Amino acid sequence: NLPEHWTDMNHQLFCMVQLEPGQSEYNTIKDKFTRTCSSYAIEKIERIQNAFLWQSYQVKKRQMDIKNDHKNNERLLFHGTDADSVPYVNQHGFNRSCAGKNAVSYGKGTYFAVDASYSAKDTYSKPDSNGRKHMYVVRVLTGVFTKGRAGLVTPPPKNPHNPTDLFDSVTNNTRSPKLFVVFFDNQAYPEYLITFTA
Amino acid sequence: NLPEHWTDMNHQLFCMVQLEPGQSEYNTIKDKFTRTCSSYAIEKIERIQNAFLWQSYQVKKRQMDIKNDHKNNERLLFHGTDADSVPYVNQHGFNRSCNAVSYGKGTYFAVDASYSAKDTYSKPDSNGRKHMYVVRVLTGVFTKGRAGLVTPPPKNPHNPTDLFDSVTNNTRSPKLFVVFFDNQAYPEYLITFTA
Ligand SMILES: NC(=O)c1ccc(OCC2CCCCC2)cc1
Repeated sequence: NLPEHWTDMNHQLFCMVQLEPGQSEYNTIKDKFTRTCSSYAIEKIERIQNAFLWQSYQVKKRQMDIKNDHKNNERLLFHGTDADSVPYVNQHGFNRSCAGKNAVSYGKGTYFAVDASYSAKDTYSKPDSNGRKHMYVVRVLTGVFTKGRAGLVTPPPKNPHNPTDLFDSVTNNTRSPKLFVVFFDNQAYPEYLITFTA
Repeated sequence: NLPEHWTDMNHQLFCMVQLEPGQSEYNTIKDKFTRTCSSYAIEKIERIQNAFLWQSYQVKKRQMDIKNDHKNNERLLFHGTDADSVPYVNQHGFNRSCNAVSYGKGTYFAVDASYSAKDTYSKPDSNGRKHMYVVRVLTGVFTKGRAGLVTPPPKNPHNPTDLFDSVTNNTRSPKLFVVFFDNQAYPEYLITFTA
């Protein structure tokens, strides 16, 4: 059930795995980050191996793939957060109940950025006492999306006469999406933690 | 792995199935309600067959059974709600983001149907129709709740991420439980009733 290239956790449910520079797995994340954050420097990249979060996320992905009748439902996005939140996110993922109000709100949910530069703002990846900034790389089930609105506590219906048949996520702009908001647990898998500095 | 007692859905993933009165299943669910709501009038009882919600719930159950190293994590509880919320709950289950929240910002479930039968929860529509779910809830290991909780407290302040599974008003003699995560509750039956 767990991915075959994960480290053997021998009966453990959770591990953070430090990646090596020069491995394709490290370099792809570094390249994705540096595309918009070349003024910052990466300290380390850790692969998050969380068996329970993976299981629940992969069930939601299978369900969305069935429902939407295509496999274009997942995006790899960024999430900047404070040092105090990292232990919780590593273990329990992204909790909308703990989410900050975004400077431009498209709904009351968890925000994920297309560009690492957005998540790199001190407002999100708050520097800790040692000047370390923290950004997740996240598999997000964006699915079918529409432009959000500040009042949303769930994605809006696709059709106002069928209020329970929802968009999967919302965005700031459907033609040029730069942020996505999700409103349900296990719709986002924290896959890598980037620790970085100025 | 859909439950044996579900009825065939012709390759669909969601069905509300009206129960036959006088058959074992209807009688069992009716008895749980009449223990405390014998003065009410039951119009019908529906089995909620929601394959996706069941799947996500059973994954959480298996995880909680592993974490707690036992299978005593599930309780059958009641949830009263308004008619306008019923379609949402049938399809999507319980959402903490959707009354007093004295034990935390989660979804509330009653031990007694009589508590859920209060008009504040099971709001009567035009014709006096009231709605109450019978819910499978992963209460697991619980502690006393308090106002402002967004998740259950930690079991020990020394491991802040190892949480209680739910909170209650009273650990010795609980009358309500609050859960704070999606897919910790499966709406199993919908009772439509009047006072
Ligand atoms: N929807 C329901 O059925 C339900 C709703 C609320 C509930 O307890 C809430 C109160 C909060 C103040 C102290 C006593 C308990 C139990 C069940």
